[PDB]
Amino acid sequence: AKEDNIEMQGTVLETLPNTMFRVELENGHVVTAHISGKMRKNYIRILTGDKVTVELTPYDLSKGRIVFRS
Amino acid sequence: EKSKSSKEQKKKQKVIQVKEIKFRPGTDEGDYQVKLRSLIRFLEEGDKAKITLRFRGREMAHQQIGMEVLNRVKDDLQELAVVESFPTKIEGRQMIMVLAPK
RNA sequence: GGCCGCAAGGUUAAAACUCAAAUGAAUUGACGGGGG
RNA sequence: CGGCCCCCUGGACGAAGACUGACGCUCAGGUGCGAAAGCGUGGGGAGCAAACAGGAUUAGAUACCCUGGUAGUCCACGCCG
Ligand SMILES: [K+]
Ligand SMILES: [K+]
Ligand SMILES: [K+]
Ligand SMILES: [K+]
Ligand SMILES: [Mg+2]
Ligand SMILES: [Mg+2]
Ligand SMILES: [Mg+2]
Ligand SMILES: [Mg+2]
Ligand SMILES: [Mg+2]
Repeated sequence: AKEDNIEMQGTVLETLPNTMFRVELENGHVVTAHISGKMRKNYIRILTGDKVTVELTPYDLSKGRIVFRS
Repeated sequence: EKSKSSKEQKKKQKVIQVKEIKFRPGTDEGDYQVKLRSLIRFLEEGDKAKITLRFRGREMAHQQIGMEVLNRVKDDLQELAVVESFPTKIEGRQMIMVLAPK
């Protein structure tokens, strides 16, 4: 019953405090992203230069949730 | 007798020592600038500088990130120091650059 | 802001904002580069 | 507040009486006193010692350790509170 989330790919440019990250997407836009609850429960570390999948929402195109680290 | 005197006059030359500074791949600007002032001091006093850079875990995947720090240090101390052992590969979980005065 | 002081500063003394705690004593463990 | 001696001087306590006759208790403002560091103006300076200088230790060591060392610590008068 929820609205759909578009998933994009991107690179981690910068680690910010408390599981927050600047991520450049393929389109060229930088977004501030936070780790998903699955990834933090299962201890999947994210670092600078990592490639990630970012769930975005149409309500705010400056924010995202990192849902996978390749 | 004595000559100890003459030794003291010979001693007021110099002995070179090696001062180790250790960076990391992610080290912020302020904290970089502190460690640079340590190196400037050592080199202006005529001492060698063993600049290390360590990696942990999966920081080794992004080796290129670490390399640029050592390149940044080198280019900031270009006028003061000469390079003596610019690294090639990660030996262990470390890379070691050695600088020297002038 | 007032008063005091050569100065350092002292004294009198708020509000916006933010949090659901902060705190005292005692209890059972664990820990100590404390003791036996 | 600590050697000994002299000079000036404040309070406390005990024993027996005599005397005054509630003259008391507490105190906002006020006034005084108030460790050490610190400040001003003059002195003094053995020992000690912020700052500082050198020697070390260390991944680094603007420290702890070592050799030195100025203010200060002492005196008079004032301030500070
Ligand atoms: K004031
Ligand atoms: K409050
Ligand atoms: K014990
Ligand atoms: K002196
Ligand atoms: Mg007396
Ligand atoms: Mg004093
Ligand atoms: Mg004085
Ligand atoms: Mg001394
Ligand atoms: Mg000393």
